[PDB]
Amino acid sequence: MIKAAVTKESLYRMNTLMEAFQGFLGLDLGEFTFKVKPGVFLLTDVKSYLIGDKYDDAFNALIDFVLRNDRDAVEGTETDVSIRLGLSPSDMVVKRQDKTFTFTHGDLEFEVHWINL
Repeated sequence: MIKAAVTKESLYRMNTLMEAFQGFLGLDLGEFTFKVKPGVFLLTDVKSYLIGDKYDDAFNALIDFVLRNDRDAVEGTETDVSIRLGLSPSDMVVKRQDKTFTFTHGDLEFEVHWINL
């Protein structure tokens, strides 16, 4: 049901990295949720969903996931993809890797992706 997408130490800075991936997993608008943290950014699809405490145990714990791990240094499944950087065509899609994996924190399970721009 829920599936997250993230970025670590993004070269682009947040700058609304929420709108970069913008639910590249299954969100149209407002359906997406994103937590901004230094060196670790979380974009989740928790529209009508919370773990229990309004972003607790993943949606700011996956932050920890990315924070103890690193891109490539993860047990994941990488795909070559491209994402639009929030803004207009001038802010053209960048070539990035989609590192597919699962973040299992105790209460929830969701297909999370490393969206390293």
